[PDB]
Amino acid sequence: LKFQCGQKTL
Amino acid sequence: IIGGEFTTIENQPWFAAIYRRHRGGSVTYVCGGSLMSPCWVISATHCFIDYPKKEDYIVYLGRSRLNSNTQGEMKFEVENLILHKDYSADTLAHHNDIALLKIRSKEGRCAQPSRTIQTICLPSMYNDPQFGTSCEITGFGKEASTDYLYPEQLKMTVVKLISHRECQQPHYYGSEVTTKMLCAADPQWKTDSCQGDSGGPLVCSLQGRMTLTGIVSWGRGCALKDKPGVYTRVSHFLPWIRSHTK
Ligand SMILES: C[C@H]1CCCC[C@@H]1Oc1cccc(-c2cc3cc(C(=N)N)c(F)cc3[nH]2)c1O
Repeated sequence: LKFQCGQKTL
Repeated sequence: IIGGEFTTIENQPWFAAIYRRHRGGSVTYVCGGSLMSPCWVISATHCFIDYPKKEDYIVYLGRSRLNSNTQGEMKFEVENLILHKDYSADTLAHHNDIALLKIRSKEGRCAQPSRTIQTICLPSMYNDPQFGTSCEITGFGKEASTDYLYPEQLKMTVVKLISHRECQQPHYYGSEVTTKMLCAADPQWKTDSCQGDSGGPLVCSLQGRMTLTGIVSWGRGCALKDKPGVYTRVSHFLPWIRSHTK
């Protein structure tokens, strides 16, 4: 969606 | 990376791969970097110092392999290449080894967020993890100091931050390591960063966020006993970063 620094998504 | 595991960019979605074009047709890897905001990547000045011609570098985001493509990757041109004024290298250390690259795609846009492209957080002013913290480094650098090629698959590994007192011991790096640097090593001197990982990130969790604590800068050999890897201390360069990323 939008940038959220430090968040990975698996 | 010496040791470590092979990974995919979904595990380091802020990692940027920088390459250089040559008149002749080849494109060779130069160094890694990290995405701080949609249009800026931070790396190390020593990676560009000898060839500061921005039109010749390409930056790719969302890349899991070095010379083959990954689906979802983005390619950028370097709109601005800001090297540090006061950058100095001596017989080992590189001082003020940080650089910024403003990226632009051929259509004129900056990065877009995906499951493979995310930004990493900046620490707060002079705020660092305590020594002992385990941080991870990632990159396409050498797997053995004697190799002359870089791996095709992205690697990662975990190292621990060590104190300045330990790093500045005479039989480590003495005074070559300053306050604007951080040292990180593996307790058993088994895994580490090496040539090619240069410019890439040292990520630790700070106050609940994954923060860019260091930038791979220098080290004697790779995975050598009592020879940690030295990283630029990002928390101490925040004013400089701000100055250009406003
Ligand atoms: C990656 C190259 C291509 C661009 C211009 C030189 C750049 O510089 C380098 C050239 C030769 C060696 C390195 C290098 C080794 C090396 C080793 C370590 C370590 N943890 N032991 C490190 F942290 C950074 C390092 N960087 C390095 O960063």
